[PDB]
Parts: sequence; structure tokens; C-alpha cells
Amino acid sequence: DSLWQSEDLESVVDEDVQRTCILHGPVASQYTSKVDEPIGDILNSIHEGHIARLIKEEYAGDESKIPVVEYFGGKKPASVSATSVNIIDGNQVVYEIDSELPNKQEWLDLLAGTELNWLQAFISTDRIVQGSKHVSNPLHDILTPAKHSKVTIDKKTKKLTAFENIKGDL
Amino acid sequence: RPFQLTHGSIEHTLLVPNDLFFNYSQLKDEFIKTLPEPTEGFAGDDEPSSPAELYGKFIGFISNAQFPQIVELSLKDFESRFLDNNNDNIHSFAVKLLDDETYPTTIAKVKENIVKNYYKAVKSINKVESNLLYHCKHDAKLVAIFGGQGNTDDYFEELRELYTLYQGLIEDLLVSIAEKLNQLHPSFDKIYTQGLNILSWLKHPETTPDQDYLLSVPVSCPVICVIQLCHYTITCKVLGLTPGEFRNSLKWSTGHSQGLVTAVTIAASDSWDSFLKNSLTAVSLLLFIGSRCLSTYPRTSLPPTMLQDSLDNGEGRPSPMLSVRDLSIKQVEKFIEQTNSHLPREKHIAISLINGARNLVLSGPPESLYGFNLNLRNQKAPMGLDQSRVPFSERKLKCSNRFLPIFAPFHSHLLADATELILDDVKEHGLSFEGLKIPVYDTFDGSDFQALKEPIIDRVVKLITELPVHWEEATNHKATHILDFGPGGVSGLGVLTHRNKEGTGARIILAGTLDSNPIDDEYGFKHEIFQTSADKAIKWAPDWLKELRPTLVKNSEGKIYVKTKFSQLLGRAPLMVAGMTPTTVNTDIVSASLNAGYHIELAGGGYFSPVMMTRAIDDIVSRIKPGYGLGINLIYVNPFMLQWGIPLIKDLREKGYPIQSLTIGAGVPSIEVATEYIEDLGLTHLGLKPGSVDAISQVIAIAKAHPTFPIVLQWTGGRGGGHHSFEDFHQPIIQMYSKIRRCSNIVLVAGSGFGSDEDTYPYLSGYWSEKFNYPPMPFDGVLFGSRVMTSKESHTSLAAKKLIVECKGVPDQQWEQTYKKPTGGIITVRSEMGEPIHKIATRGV
Ligand SMILES: Cc1cc2nc3c(=O)[nH]c(=O)nc-3n(C[C@H](O)[C@H](O)[C@H](O)COP(=O)(O)O)c2cc1C
Repeated sequence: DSLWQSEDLESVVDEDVQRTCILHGPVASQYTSKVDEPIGDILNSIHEGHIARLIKEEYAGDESKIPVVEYFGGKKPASVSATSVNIIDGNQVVYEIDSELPNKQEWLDLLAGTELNWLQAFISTDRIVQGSKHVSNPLHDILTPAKHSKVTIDKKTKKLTAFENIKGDL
Repeated sequence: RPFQLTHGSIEHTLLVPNDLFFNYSQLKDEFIKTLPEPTEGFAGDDEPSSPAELYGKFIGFISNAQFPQIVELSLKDFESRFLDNNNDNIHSFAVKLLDDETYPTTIAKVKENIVKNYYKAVKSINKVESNLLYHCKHDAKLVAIFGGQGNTDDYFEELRELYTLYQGLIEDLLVSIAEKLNQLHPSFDKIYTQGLNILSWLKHPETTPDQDYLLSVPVSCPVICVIQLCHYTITCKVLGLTPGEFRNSLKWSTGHSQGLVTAVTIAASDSWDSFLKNSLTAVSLLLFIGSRCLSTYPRTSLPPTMLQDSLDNGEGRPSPMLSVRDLSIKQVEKFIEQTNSHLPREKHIAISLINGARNLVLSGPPESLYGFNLNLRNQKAPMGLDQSRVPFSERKLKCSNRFLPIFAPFHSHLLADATELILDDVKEHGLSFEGLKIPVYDTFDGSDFQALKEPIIDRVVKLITELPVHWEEATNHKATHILDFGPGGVSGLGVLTHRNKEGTGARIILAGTLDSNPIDDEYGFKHEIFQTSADKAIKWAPDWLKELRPTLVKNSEGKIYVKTKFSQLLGRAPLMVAGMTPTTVNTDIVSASLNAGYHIELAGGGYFSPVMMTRAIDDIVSRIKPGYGLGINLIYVNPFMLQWGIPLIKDLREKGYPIQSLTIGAGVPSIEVATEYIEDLGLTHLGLKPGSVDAISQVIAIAKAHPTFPIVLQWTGGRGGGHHSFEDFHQPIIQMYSKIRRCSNIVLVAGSGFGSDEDTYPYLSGYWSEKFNYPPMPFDGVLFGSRVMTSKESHTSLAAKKLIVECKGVPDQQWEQTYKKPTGGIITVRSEMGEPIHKIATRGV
């Protein structure tokens, strides 16, 4: 237990740094030249440095070429890659279901669609924040395929509507 | 009326025309009596084990019978029943037959009696296929490479089986070649009396002499040329493309030590007769090279003592070539001059050929090379020495050096006297090559043969014998697909030139063997060249300059972020902060930084009871912006921490706190322990940082067992950590990076001494392998531990922060000499457990 004394120097003998031990890296030390600066600003410096270099290596100093996405993240570190055949949307879309075309994951992706929009994020995400409380996504449970049901995402994903044949009526 | 073939437990039903069932039946009576009796699961090499193979033996048996009008109808029925929309792509169907579980997985029962009989019974294949793969010139490029001498020990059965299966596509070719071979044979007698009749040897295997005679350069040179000629002719014939117009589909071509003759002959050919004539001239030259390279420097009897001692030390049978691996060129050249300081100029050892930065081959008399490897064994260390416990900077050089299967000291001064005689033979016969069409890159200079004042043959003979091989200078490619028609297959030039071009967008397609598919799909096989699909016919290689290159993105509020394979999971910068027991236990260093939008994990070493962890996590969550999550850095060495932390994480995740990551500290856990981590307690990714090559293998094993859950590797190279596992930051991953990336769910980030954009960008982009002569090797992210200690948020004492500031750094290659002196104010000291610790050099330290 010789690790905390560097943190709390006011406690040790006569507040002498040379008596305490600080764990640090020989390779990263030359990069540490500023003192008492925000960690956010440090990671910034690195982030916009990468911005600048990555622009000035292939984007020819133009940020318009950058492929802007609506929300950054979600389905895996790679670019979102579900079953590409079933990654589809459309203006007038209704999804008839049977026993031939159910399966949990592919149905969820089929409902999600292609564009990284609000609906795709809402359906695809594996977690919902409840006042800073990561819980399971309820869409996964409630959008489970059911016999003789129907999902309508008409008008370019403005709204999803799921129907089931209650008392023999959809 | 349907016709049903039965054999053992397998039957095949086909709809034959009515007024043939009589004479279609007579063949059947003759087919059942030619096949072996069933034995324990169709295990006979001649025995069918699939309906397609059974019908293929039917269609091949009917070919030896003089009875037309059925053979082509049967071929069409086979194509319709088994080859849907790929009727001229049987190579894909054969290798897909392997993936079936009913068929016992083996290549012997697939390649022959399916592909052999198909092309034995096929009509003229002069049908131009969907050759749109090269039609996009700016997107696809084809380069033909040709192997050299000694790619394999038993090269002869390559040509044996190629004649065995592709007799119909090479029958008019090999007879014509061997006719010239036997015409030119008598002028070079008394040196190989056992004959040079390939046709008699292939038709009668008992006429073929021993492999000691066969593997000799004078015999193997014409045979290797015939091998590559047959491979190219089969390549042009299966697609039904004229070689003159198939050459148009190629951008440029070059070859190995021996293969340059084929590389330049490949463009002198326009028609089938012209290609035959040029092959006839080429095969004649190789007879002269083999004859005069043996008469100029005849290999004499070698005592059994030296070869026995070389074999007992793990080497090969001594040869004019000594291949040394795993050392740089500047080291090999340093050692060879020391070795030759005790040798004359007649036995001198000089750089002969360079397969890479860490694979060279030296040339000289066998006793001189055995004197070289005696020294190298004195300088080296065993494989089982366990280099992990002594620092890398002061370990011993590791190598595996042995001799190649070639019987002539090529690419040195020794054959420099032979060249003047060799060119004389060129003048003695009609050895001449007409105008070059595709550029051919020089093996030594790297230039084109078109802009030459001197002829071609008289200079390639100088190149093969005297000029050294700078192999990578010749193959400075600008292309996507590389096709090897030469010997070796998996044991030849193709794999070692793939290793030099792993991420440069080069897709290696093996035309020598057809036994796809490898478990990693590093390289393709014969089927890929002949695929006729529009966009599915081309398998693209990992282009790690563009594929895993970072991109960017703009926000709706006007701010810009980085799009990578770590940032996308993070939804933020691909720049994490590692968990530190002193540093990252402050609620403020984690909370006040997450509000900025960057990823940090809390180290559990600064907390000693679950109530303290819960009180810290609750405080961080209460002040961060709602929706962000935090990681937890755990430590594996102490079981107490594990047993009070793992239950805490499980039920805090069941509650639903933003606990987001679990970085396990030093010591990669077992598969069973990591099993419940991944499945039961519900995280997004698992931080599982290793510290050794064995640990990296263990984490890859952990990644295989769970091919759904992301695993951030976080491989630290022990350069800047607290408990630095002392290893190089490059070597443990330079050899196993493309053993990690065979994972749909692996994440690879790197730490150990990162502080700024300039030193981290090469690792993300992948250009960090340029100094080590490797393809671009991108990293998903980079973790920072020592550069954020001087941050405002950190509660480390301001005076210690100052001491760090005036504490200077260490250049990378010197980091490991921190065991003696205050290298940049930082030394390594032993812990109470024996683990090395980096500490600021102070009076206490
Ligand atoms: C003060 C300090 C404490 C650290 N504590 C831990 C730890 O408890 N567990 C661990 O796995 N790594 C620990 N590390 C190592 C970091 O996790 C990281 O791997 C290392 O700092 C390499 O990055 P760097 O070169 O920028 O320091 C510590 C590093 C420092 C500087």
C-alpha cells in the first residue's frame, strides 16, 4: 500500500514529494508538459488533432465529403451491418407475417430498416435510459413476431404501427 | 422414364429421354462392374460418397466408350441439375461439396472423379464467360506472379496430378514440349544419363527415377517451366479465353528467381500457335541454364557427418542456399562478413535473395554455410527458452535457419562465369523474344523490359545467376489481385508474398492447388479466377489503408466527431482513459470528464468494500449527464477484489446503473470465468487487457467461445504503465495481429506510452508497421494512462504533478533501459509480488 501517498501528499511526513512514489510512464512523460489542465481539453487536443490529420490526408481539406450520420453509434462499432437483404425501407410498407418469415433478430432489423433514423435507433438499441439508468429495450420484448400480425411503417418511417388479430379482428 | 443409379447407400435420379433408355441402360450394366464393393462409409479412394460424385463417375465412364449423343446430353443434364446459373463454374461446386456434412470432408473424393471426368467429357470450352471482373479498370487489377526453384520438396506430383486431371487441356501441349526437350537432350549427355522423357515418366510411374535425381536444377528447371505453362494454359482454357486477350486482362507480370523467364514469355504470346512456339523457346533455355549451372559448379559428395549434424539441429539437408529467418538485413549483412573473414573469396557468403525484412537467403559452398549456421546457433536462443521473464532489450536473437531444396548456388558470384557460356547457347539456337506488351518489372532494378537497349534472354540469364534478388523491389505492385501459377501451392512463394502484402489491398489467389477454403481465408484458390458472377465473383482482400481507416462525421449542433471501430461503439472519441488505482478512483476525474464526452473507466483498487464502490458510482452517476455510462477497471491478481466486485457488478447491472464496461486488470481469466462475465452480467463490451503472447492467445480463445460479445483487447506493451508487464510494444502483436482480426467481435486498442495525436495516429491508421516492414495494421483505439495524471480533475498532489512536468520523457527505443538509472526521471522497481513497477525517480523510489 504505497500507492495513495502521491494522491494525498498533505498527510505524509512533511509534504515532501521525493519521499512518496508516483507511478508514471517513461514513454508518455515527454507528452506531459502542461500542468493542471482539463482532461477534457487534453482528449480534445488529441481528437481535433486526429480531425486535422485525417482531413489533410485524404479529404483534401474538405469536410463536405465526410459521410454525416444522424446519430453516431448504435449497432456495433462497424457500420451497421444486419442481413443486408432484409435491410429495407419504403414509402408505403406493410409487413405481413406468417410461420415462413419470423425470427427475432432479423425481424427487429427488418423493422429497423436502412437509414440511421429515430425509428432505427429506437428499435435497434439494446438499452433505454430511464433517468440515467440503463435498462433493457422494451421494443425488443413487445415487437416479438406473432402469428397473423402486421407492421406498417408507411410514409418513410414517420410512425410504426403493429397490429394483431384480437378476437379475430386485426 | 426416370433413371436411377444406385451404389451402396446412395442413389441419383435423373430424367433421361424416353427413346434412349435402352442404350442408356447398356452403359449402366458396364458401370456397376467397374466400382469397388462398399466398405465402411465409402472410404475407398475410387469409391463414390455423394450423388454428384457417383454421377460424375458415370459421365466419365461413358467417355471411354465410343457412343456419342449421350455424353453431351449427360453433360447438359449435369450442368442443369447441379450448376445453377454457374454452368461453367464447377470449381466452386466441387469445393462447396466439401461443406456438406453427408460427404466426409476430404479433398481426394472431390477434385477427381468430379472435375476430372467433367473436363474429360466436356466439348470445346471456347466460350467467353462473364469477364467483367477486369472491365472496371480503376477498381480491379490482375497481376500474374511466377514461383521459383525450391518452393517445395516433391514438386513432381504437382505435374503428375495436373496431367492426371487436366489431360484434355494439356495433352497437345506437353507432348509438343517434351518433343523439343528430347530433341535438345542428346547435346548435354554424360551429366544426367537417366533420361529427360516426361511423357514416359507420367504414363509409366515406374520409369521415373528417384527424387534425388528429379529435384536437381537441370531436371527441375524445364519441369517447373512446364508446370507454370500448364497452369497458365489451364487458366486460359477453363474460361475459354485466348492467351493473347487474357493477357489484356493483366496489368503487369513478374516472376521469382526462376520464374522470370515465364513472366517475360507470358506477353510474347498472342495466339495458341504463338504461345506454343514461345513456350518451346522458353523450355529450351531452361535446359541450357540447368546443364551449364551443373557443369560449371557440380555439387560433389558431402560427408554424412555434416548433413547428420545439420539435421539433428533441426535444419534441412545442406544446400547451396542458407535461409535465415527473423533477422533484419542490417544484421544478416553484419554476420555474413564476420563469417567470411575466415573464408576466401571462392567460398564467400554474400546476400543472395531477400524474401522480406526478416527472411533472407545467403549463397555459398555447403561447408561455408554450415560454418555460418554454426556461428548463428552460437548467437541464438532456443524456441522453448521463455523469453518473457527477461527484458526484451537484453534478450537473445531468435532464428530458424536451414537449407533449401535447390542444387545450384544461384544469385551469387559463383555462376558469374557460367553466364558467358549460357548466352553462347542463346546464340547457338533460335532463342529470341519479340515485342513486350504488358510491363514486366525487373527483379533487381524494378524497371520495364520494354525500355531496354539489350535483348531480354541474355540479361535474364545474368539476373538469375549473378544479380541478387531484392524481391520486394520487383513486386512494388499497384494492383488488387495477384495470381500465382507456380509450384508449391501453400508451401511456395505465394504465402510469403501475401505476408508482405497483407493489408496493401493485394488479394492472393492460389492457382496451384484447389482445396479451399482456409479457416482464415488469407488467400483464395483456383475457383476465384474462374468465377463468372457479376459482383460476387470477386473476393476482396483486406485493404487496411482504406477499410479500417478512420473517417469523420458532423453533428446536428455543428461539431465534428471521429467515426472508427471503437468510436462508433463509444458514440464519442475513440480515445479512452485506462483505469488506474491511484488516479481513476476519483469521482471527479471520471464524472467531470464524461460531461465533456470522453470514455473513462474507474479502477476498483482504490475501493475496498462494495459499499465504497456503490457510494462512488452513485456520486458519479448523479453528476454526469443522464444517459452516459462508465466502465469499471477490476484487478485479477487479488481474489478478494474479484469476489466483492463481481457480485456487485451483477446486481448493480440488474438494478440498471450506467455501469458499462469491465476492464479486467493484469492476468487474463480462464474461459469458464469469463463465460459468466459475458453472458450473465449485461455489459456492452469486456475490457480484457493481456500482457503477453500467451495471454493474447488466451483472449482470442475467449473471443472464439463468444462470437457475439465485443471484447476490447487493450494490449499494453508495458512501456508506461504502473505494473508494466515488460514486453516489446510491437513484436507480440506484429506476429498475431492477423490472428486477432479473425473475429467479428474483437476490439483492439493500444496503450503503453501515448500522449498526443502525433504518436497515436500511426497506430490507429496502421502505418506503425512501416518501420518494421509490415502492411498497415490499424488499431481500433488508444488508451491513455500516464498523460492524464497531470489533469485538473485528478486529485494527485499539485507538487507531484509539477515533479512530473519537469520530469522529462524517454524516447521509445530506450524505455527498456529504465532498469538501471533514472531514465527521464522514471525507474523500474520490484513490487512486493515481484511485478515490475514504473515509478517517478524520487528519493523514496
Ligand atoms: C498511476 C498508474 C496506475 C495504474 N494502475 C493500473 C491498474 O491498477 N490496473 C491496470 O491494469 N493498469 C494500471 N495502469 C496502467 C494503465 O492501465 C495503462 O495500461 C498504462 O498506463 C499504459 O498507458 P500509458 O503509457 O499512457 O501510461 C496504471 C498506470 C498508471 C500510470
